[PDB]
Amino acid sequence: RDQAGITGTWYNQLGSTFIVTAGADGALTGTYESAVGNAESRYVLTGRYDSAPATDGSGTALGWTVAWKNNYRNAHSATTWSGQYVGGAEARINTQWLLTSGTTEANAWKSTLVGHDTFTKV
Amino acid sequence: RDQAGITGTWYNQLGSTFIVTAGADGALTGTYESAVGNAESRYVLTGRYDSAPATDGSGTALGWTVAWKNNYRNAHSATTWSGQYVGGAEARINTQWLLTSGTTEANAWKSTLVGHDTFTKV
Amino acid sequence: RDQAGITGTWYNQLGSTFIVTAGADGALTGTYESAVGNAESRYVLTGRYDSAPATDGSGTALGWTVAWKNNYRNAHSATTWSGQYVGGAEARINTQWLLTSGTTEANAWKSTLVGHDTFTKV
Amino acid sequence: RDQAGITGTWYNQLGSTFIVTAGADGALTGTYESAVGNAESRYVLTGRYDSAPATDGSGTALGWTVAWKNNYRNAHSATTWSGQYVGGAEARINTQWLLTSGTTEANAWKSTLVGHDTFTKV
Ligand SMILES: O=C1N[C@H]2[C@H](CS[C@H]2CCCCNC(=O)c2ccc3c(c2)C(=O)c2ccccc2C3=O)N1
Ligand SMILES: O=C1N[C@H]2[C@H](CS[C@H]2CCCCNC(=O)c2ccc3c(c2)C(=O)c2ccccc2C3=O)N1
Ligand SMILES: O=C1N[C@H]2[C@H](CS[C@H]2CCCCNC(=O)c2ccc3c(c2)C(=O)c2ccccc2C3=O)N1
Ligand SMILES: O=C1N[C@H]2[C@H](CS[C@H]2CCCCNC(=O)c2ccc3c(c2)C(=O)c2ccccc2C3=O)N1
Repeated sequence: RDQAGITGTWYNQLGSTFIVTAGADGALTGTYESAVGNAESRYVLTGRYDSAPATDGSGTALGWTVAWKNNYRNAHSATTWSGQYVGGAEARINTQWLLTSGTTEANAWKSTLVGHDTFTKV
Repeated sequence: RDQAGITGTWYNQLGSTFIVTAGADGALTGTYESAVGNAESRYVLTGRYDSAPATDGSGTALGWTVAWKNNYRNAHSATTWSGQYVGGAEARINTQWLLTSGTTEANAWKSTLVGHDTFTKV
Repeated sequence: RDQAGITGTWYNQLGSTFIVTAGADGALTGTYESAVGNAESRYVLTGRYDSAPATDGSGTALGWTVAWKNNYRNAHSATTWSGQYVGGAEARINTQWLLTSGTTEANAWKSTLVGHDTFTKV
Repeated sequence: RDQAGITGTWYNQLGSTFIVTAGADGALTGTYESAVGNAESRYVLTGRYDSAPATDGSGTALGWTVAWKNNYRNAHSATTWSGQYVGGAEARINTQWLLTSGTTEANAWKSTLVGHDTFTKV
């Protein structure tokens, strides 16, 4: 599997830092530090990955969540990243993400941002 | 907070069943059973929620992930749901989701489905 | 085809009004009036639809765009709706949408909202 | 405005070709040729852009639609791209997109792909 390939420190195009441990069972646990937004220091993350991916050259599906509350700040929001790990000399995690803020019902139509992050080991 | 409001069994518009425990610290843990797709029985989920939401009538941001591997099937894919819990007499979890499949690099452009699920307690 | 089924006035869950003419060639032209956001009166829309859909009970794919500039306001943003028309006694257009604002490069990560609108004829 | 900056031929990361004319009034018209998918030759596109963007360094919001029917093929689907044009020496159009296929109601949950394309003039 890709437990060893996924475990470690990853960096996205914004300079954010994603530190993760992949468990043998499919668990992802770690911390996230965003270079942008209403965020400071590390936030807990948890997620899941496919611990027995296909053997045909396909990537490894995974996802995780951060709720943007820690001991320093609370942005009343959560981001989920959904994507796939691609191994090899220039390994990457290619993701799309959804960032939902708590809103009133009147403002729920503008609650959710969407974007895409690519994580590398360098 | 909404630990007690979120903890329990939820059902979406497709007939899927979302069983979750909210921890005092922001953790979400539980199981998901999809009424649709290449899925059978329960799958592990994990996520996060805002354990100290705003007090102005806003919803409570949260997200979770399921990797679609269990002891029965492996769809080589993962879904993340990002959304907000809205309390009250007809409590709901309103979500948008991203479902990424592991793909070859040539097919990565068609790796990710997007949709929206509303969960109720009934 | 669904030229006659799509042409006319549609209303979404927010109270917005979508007035459209479907051309024999796949064109969509009309106006949109949003019940929410930094918007007033009607805005031009244009789009495309599948003018020869499948005959197996599938919906009819379509999409359109509004740039949120008219003679009254300019929100420096554009929404695209992507979805499908479903005919019958309770015809609907089920959509997902992406609303991008012009931003500086530093803020591009938070440029795009995502949501979902359902349009009915009533 | 950016009528002259947007008008012309653009290429994305997949090798697709986007040929567009921007009108003084906010119109986008042209053709799209996809390097991937169930697509051959050129397809009509139409969209809208902000013809009076902010002057603070922000990008120019725009969107367009392609229904994937032409004289050669019909994929019973439509893509909308929502994004912003960024001018300068290395001008770009940064987009996110939604690709909806016509589906039966039972399959509507898996009707829509999401992705991101960056277009350059080179
Ligand atoms: O590494 C990274 N960093 C970024 C990406 C995805 S997570 C993100 C880092 C997130 C850090 C905590 N939230 C914020 O600061 C934040 C700032 C502004 C907005 C929101 C959140 C938000 O919810 C929102 C929702 C709906 C309409 C508008 C808005 C906003 O205007 N990748
Ligand atoms: O309760 C629920 N159930 C559903 C929603 C969101 S999770 C979903 C249940 C998911 C169950 C496991 N996956 C599947 O069966 C599955 C079936 C078909 C496709 C995919 C996955 C997929 O990745 C995909 C990605 C890119 C292009 C096309 C495709 C597919 O054509 N809410
Ligand atoms: O009928 C409808 N009405 C609505 C939906 C989809 S179109 C929408 C109506 C749109 C009317 C013109 N824009 C706005 O007022 C507007 C207001 C607030 C925001 C934005 C735009 C925006 O871009 C944005 C982008 C990124 C981060 C945060 C933000 C915002 O906070 N369906
Ligand atoms: O330049 C480009 N090219 C690409 C991107 C965005 S447009 C795209 C080019 C599109 C060309 C016409 N459609 C296709 O061939 C096509 C192929 C496979 C699928 C679909 C469409 C689809 O709807 C879909 C929807 C829901 C679940 C699964 C599926 C598919 O598995 N940028």
